[PDB]
Amino acid sequence: NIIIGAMTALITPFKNGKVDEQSYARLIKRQIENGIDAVVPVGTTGESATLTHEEHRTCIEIAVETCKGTKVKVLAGAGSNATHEAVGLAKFAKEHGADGILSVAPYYNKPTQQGLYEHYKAIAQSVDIPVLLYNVPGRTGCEISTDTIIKLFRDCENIYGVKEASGNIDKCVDLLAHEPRMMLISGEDAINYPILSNGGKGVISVTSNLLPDMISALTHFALDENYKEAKKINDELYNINKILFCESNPIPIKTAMYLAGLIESLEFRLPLCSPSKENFAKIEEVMKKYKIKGF
Amino acid sequence: KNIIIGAMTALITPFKNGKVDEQSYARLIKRQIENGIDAVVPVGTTGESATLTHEEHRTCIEIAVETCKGTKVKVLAGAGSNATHEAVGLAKFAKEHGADGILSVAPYYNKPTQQGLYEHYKAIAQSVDIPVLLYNVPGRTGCEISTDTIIKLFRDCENIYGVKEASGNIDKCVDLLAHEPRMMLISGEDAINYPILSNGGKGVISVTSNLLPDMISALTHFALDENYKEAKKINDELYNINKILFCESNPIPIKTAMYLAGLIESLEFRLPLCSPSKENFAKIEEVMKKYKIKGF
Amino acid sequence: DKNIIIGAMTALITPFKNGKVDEQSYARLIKRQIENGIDAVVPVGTTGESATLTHEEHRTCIEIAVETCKGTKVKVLAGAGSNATHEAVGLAKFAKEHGADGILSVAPYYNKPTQQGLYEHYKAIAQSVDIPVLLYNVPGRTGCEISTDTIIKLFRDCENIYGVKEASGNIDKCVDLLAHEPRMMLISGEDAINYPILSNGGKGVISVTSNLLPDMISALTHFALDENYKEAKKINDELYNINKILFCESNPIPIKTAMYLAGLIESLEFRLPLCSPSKENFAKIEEVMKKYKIKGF
Amino acid sequence: NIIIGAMTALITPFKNGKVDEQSYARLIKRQIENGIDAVVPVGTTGESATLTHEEHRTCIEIAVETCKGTKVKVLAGAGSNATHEAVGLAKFAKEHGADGILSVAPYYNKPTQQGLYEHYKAIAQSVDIPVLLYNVPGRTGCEISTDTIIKLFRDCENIYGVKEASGNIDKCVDLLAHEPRMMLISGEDAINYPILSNGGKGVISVTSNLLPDMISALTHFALDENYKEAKKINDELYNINKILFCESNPIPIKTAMYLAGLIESLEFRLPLCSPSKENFAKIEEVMKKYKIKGF
Ligand SMILES: [Cl-]
Ligand SMILES: [Cl-]
Repeated sequence: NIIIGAMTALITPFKNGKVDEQSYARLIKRQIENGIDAVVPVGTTGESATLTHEEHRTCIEIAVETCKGTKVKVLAGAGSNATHEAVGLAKFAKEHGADGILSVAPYYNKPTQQGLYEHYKAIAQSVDIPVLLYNVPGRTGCEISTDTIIKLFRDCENIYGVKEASGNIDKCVDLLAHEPRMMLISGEDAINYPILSNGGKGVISVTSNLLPDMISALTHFALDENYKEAKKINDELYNINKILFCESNPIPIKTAMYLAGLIESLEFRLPLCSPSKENFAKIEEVMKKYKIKGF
Repeated sequence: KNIIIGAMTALITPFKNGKVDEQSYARLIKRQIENGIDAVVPVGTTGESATLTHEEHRTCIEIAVETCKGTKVKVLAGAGSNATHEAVGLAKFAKEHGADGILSVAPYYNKPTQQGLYEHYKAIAQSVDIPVLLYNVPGRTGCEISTDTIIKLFRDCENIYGVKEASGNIDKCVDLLAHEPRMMLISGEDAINYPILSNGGKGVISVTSNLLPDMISALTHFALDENYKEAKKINDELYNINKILFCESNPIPIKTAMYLAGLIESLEFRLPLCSPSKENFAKIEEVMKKYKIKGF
Repeated sequence: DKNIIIGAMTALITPFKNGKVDEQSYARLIKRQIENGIDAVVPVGTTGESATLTHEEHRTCIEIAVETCKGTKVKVLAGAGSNATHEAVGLAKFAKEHGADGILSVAPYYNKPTQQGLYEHYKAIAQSVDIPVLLYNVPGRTGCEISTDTIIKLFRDCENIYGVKEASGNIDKCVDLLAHEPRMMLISGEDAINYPILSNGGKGVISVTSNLLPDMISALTHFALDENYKEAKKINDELYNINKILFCESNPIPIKTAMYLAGLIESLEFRLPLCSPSKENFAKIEEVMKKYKIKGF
Repeated sequence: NIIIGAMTALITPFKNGKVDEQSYARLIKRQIENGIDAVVPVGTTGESATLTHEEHRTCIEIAVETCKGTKVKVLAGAGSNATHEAVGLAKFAKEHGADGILSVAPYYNKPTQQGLYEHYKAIAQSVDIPVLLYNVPGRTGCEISTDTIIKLFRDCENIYGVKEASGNIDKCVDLLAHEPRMMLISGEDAINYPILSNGGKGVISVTSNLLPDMISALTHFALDENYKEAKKINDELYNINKILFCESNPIPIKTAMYLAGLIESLEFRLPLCSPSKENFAKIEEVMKKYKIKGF
C-alpha cells in the first residue's frame, strides 16, 4: 500500500489573515485536472509551522473531500519534533480521511539515529495507513541516515519510502542499491529527473503548484522509462526550479502564484514575508518564459 | 537598556515517570543560585522545550521565579517559536508569570529571511516591556541572524539588549562588538566561553554549569574582572567536559551526567530524545571522574 | 564540431618499484585496460600521483601510454595541469609533443583563482595547443569551484575545450550544465555516481574503479551510451560498495592497495606524503575486493 | 629557538612580469622600521605557487640581506605537496640564510594524518632551524588534526608551533589547553586578538603589508597583556581585515598597496588577476578610514 507518482506540496493561500478555503479547494481541483496523482496538504510549502491545529484539520479535510471520487490521493502533512504530538497528528490525519502521511524528521532538537528510529516507529504503529519519511537536513538540522531509513522501511510495514530533499545523489544511489523495494520520492524539483531515472517512483513538488501539467508529464514519462522526454522537460524547468528557491520556499512559489493571478492576496504569516523587491523582479522575469495553465 | 548578564544556566528539565519532577527542579535551581549563578533559563533547548506542554512551560517558569525571589538572580525565560504569533504569546506569557526577561530563539525549520527575522523579533519586542535576548544557533534552526540584523534589532528596539551566540564563529563575535560595542554578547557555547568573554562578551548561558556551576561562575566573573589568566585557566580545564557534553545532542549528555552524579533521580527524556549509546554513557562517566562536582 | 575524447576511461595508477616508475608494469597495465574494452587512458592524473612525479617521469608515463595504445582505437588523455598558468601551458605542450590525443587539466589548486582568473588560465592553455582540453573540477581537492557559467564560456570561446570532468557530487550542477549547453561532454569523475551522470546525458567516465574492474566500468558506460539504462544502473548498484571503499582513505591509496592485493602490481609503494593504509583499512580493502570478479592479464 | 611576535606574509611585487627587487627590498625596510619582528618571503601572500626556484632564491636573499644588522628574522616559505620537494626547499631555505621555515600542509593530494606526520618529520629532520606548521584547510583540502600537530610538536625538537588559518577558535583552545608550550600563530587577521588573548604568541599577517605599525602595536600590546589596547586596534582593523579577503588573497592586498602608492603597478601572475571593478571600489573606500604609513 503506497502513495507515489506526481505529487504537489500545496501552498496555503491567505486572505485577511485567514485561510482562503474556497481558493484552497479551487487550487486542488486545478491540480487534479492536470494529471497530478496526489496532493500534500500542510507540508513546508503549506506553511505548516504557522497554521493552528484547526487550520491543519480544515486543509486536510478540504483536500480529502475535494479528491473524493477521483483517483487522486491525499498524503497529509503530519509531523512534529515532539513524538507525542507527531503521533497525535498522524492519528488525526487518518481520522480525517487521509490516504497516508508525510512525516518530517524532527527539527531543531536534533535527535540521535536511535531517537529518530523510535520516533517514526511510534508514529507508524499508531496508524494503519502508509507513512512516508521526509529528510531535509538543511531545515531540520539533522539527517535520517541511509541505515535508519532502511531499518524503518524493513521493520514497519506501513513505512514505504522517503521524500529526499538533501541535494545528494550519492545517497539516492546508496538507498536504492541496498533497498530497491522502497519508494524514493524527489523533494527537490531541479533534480526530479535524476532521482527518477535511478529508480525513484515519484515527486513531491513545489513547481507543480504553478506548472502541474509539466511536472505531471515529466514524472509519468520517467515512470514509463521514456527518459528522453522526461529529461527534456526537466531541462526546460531548470530555471523556474531554481528561481523558486531564490528565497526560502514557499515565499517564491506564493509570489509566483500571485503574479499568475492564481491566488488573490500575497499574504504570509510571520516570520515568513514578501520577497525582497530584487527577488520579486527575478521571479517575474523567469515566469515570462513559461506557459501557465489557469482554471 | 535593562540587561540580564553574567554567569547564567540553561536549566535541564528532570522527568520522573514521564512527568516533570517539580521538587527536583526547584532543588537544582537553588543549587545554581548558591553557586554564584546570576540568572537561570527555564525551558530552553537544554530544558527540552520542544516536548513540554504549555502547562509544564508555565510550571517551570513559576518554580524558577519563586525559587529566585528575594535573591537577585534573574529568570531569563525560554520563549521562542518559529511562528511569530506563538512567539509573541509565549513572551507575554513569560512576563505574566514573573520572568525578568526572555530568551527567544531564531525561528527553526521554516528558514525566514533577514527581513522576516527582523519583523519576527520586532513583534516580540513590542509585546512586552522586559529585556529580550536574541538567540542564534544555525546548526539547530537552519538559519542565521546576520550581524547586520542583530545590530539593527538592538538599535531599533529598546528592550532588545544583545544576543546569545552558538555558532562557533569568533569572527562574527568580533564583527558584532566592533560595530556595536554597547550590546551584550552572550556565549552559548561552553568550550569557547573565555574567548567570547575576553573579546568583551558580558556573560554565558551555559550547559556545563548544570553540573559545575561554581567553575562556570568563577570563569565568568574572573573574566568580567579582567583577570584573564584565571578565566583562561578554568576554560582550559573545562575543555574536556565541555566537549564530552556534546558527544550526542544536548541535553542528552548533560542529563546523563547529572544522573551519574546523583543530582537527578531518573534518566528520562521525551521522544524523539533518548538515552545515549552505552559507549557514550561510559565516556561521560569517565570524563566526569576528573572534576570536583559540587553537591546540594 | 569540436574534437573529443569520451567513453569509458581509466585514471591510471603509477606503479613504483624501489621508488622508481615501473615502466614494464605500467605498459602491461595499459594493455589490460585495452583488452577489457576501455576507450581511453589517463596517465599521470591524481590517481597516478601526479603531484610527486618529476617532469621527466611525467614525460615517460605519457610516452608509454601513447606507444602502448598505438594500433588500437584507445586514446590517451594525458594529465597536464598546474596551479601556475605558465607551468600548465608548458605541460600541455609536452603532452602534445609526446603524442597525447588530448589533455586533462585540473583547476588551479591552493591559490584559489577567481572565476575571471580561471577563465584566463584555461584560455591561455587552450590557445597554446591544438588538441582537445577536458576541464577538471574537483573542489574538495583544489579549494575552488569552476562555475557553470565559466565552463560554458570556455567551451564557447575556445575551440579545443570540449567538456569537463566533474568530481563535486553535485547532480544539480550537471543538470545546469547540459540544460544550457547540450553540446558539452560531461564526464563523471566520481565512480559511485557514474550512472546518474550518464543518464542525464554525460558521455563518459574517468574512473578509479576501472583500474581493478575495467570490464565492469566499460560495460556500464557502453550500456548507458547505448541507452540501456536498466543494465547500466544494475552494474552501478553492484559497484557501489567497491566504489565507496576505494575512498576509505584518499585516492589512490586504496586502489593501489587493491591492485597489489590482486597481484596486478609487484610492490605496494607510495611517494610521501602518501603512504600505506592502516592495517584495518587494509583488511577492509581485501574484504571488498574478494567480492568481485577481477580480470587477470 | 623560536620565531614569534608580529610577522608579515610579504607580497611579491612584479614589474613588467618580473620580480621587482628594488620594490621588494624597499617594502621589507618599511616593515622593519615599523616594528615588525619577522618577515615571511614567498608564502601564499607572496604568490609562492607561480614563482620559479630562482625567484624563490632571489626573494629569500633580499629578505635576509635587508634584515641584516637588525634582530628581525626571516621565516621563509618552504613547503610542497611532495615530500621530496618540501625537504629540498627546506634545505634550500637554510642554505640561503633563512632563520626558520613556514611549511604548508600538502595541498590537493589529501594525505592521511599518518602521511602528514611523516611529511613534516622528514622536513624537520633535514634542517636544524625552526619549523612552523601551516594549516589552511580551505586552500589545501586537508586538515592537520590537533593530535597530529601536538605529536609533531612533541616528537620533533625544531617544530615549534603552527600557523592556523581555519576560522576555528575551538581548535585554538584545544591546541593550547593540551599543549601550552607550542607557539600558536594567527594566520587570520580578523581574529588576531582572540587568538593572542588565548595564548597565541604572534601573527603572520596579510594586513601588516599595508598597516605594519598597527599590526605590530596590536601584537605587542597583547604580548604585554594589555588586552584593552590590543582589542581596540583589532576592532578598528576589522573592516580592512575583511575587505582584504573580498576576493582571494593576495588579490585585495596588492590592490590596496597599489592604491596606497606602495607598489607602482597592479600586477599578478596568472591564474591570479585584478579584482572586479566593484571590489576594487570597495577596497578603495574602506582604505579611506585608515592612516597608511609611507616609506
Ligand atoms: Cl513541503
Ligand atoms: Cl584522476
